[PDB]
Amino acid sequence: FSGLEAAIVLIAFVVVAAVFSYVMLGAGFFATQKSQEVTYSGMKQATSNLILDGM
Amino acid sequence: FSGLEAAIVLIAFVVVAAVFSYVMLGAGFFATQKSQEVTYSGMKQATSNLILDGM
Repeated sequence: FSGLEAAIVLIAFVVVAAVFSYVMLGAGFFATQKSQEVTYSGMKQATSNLILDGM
Repeated sequence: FSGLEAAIVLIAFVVVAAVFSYVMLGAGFFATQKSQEVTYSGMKQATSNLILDGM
């Protein structure tokens, strides 16, 4: 049994990690960038209120 | 140790979040829509007053 083949796999473990890492970050930024949008809209929802002024 | 399994869980963390998010919103709208009803009834409680007029 040789670690030469272990290397072959170790790539695969690392690569799928990096890809998941890659996407999760992308998934994550979008998560964040979405989380920001709802917040901006959220404040804009309340503060965009319009009012009847006087009689 | 592989992040492949971490993904499996990451779904679960997200899903229960979305379901809680889903329900909390539903719980929340009802909270609001209830909070509105008591207000409408609240003003209607005071303003629905009836009066004896004159002798």
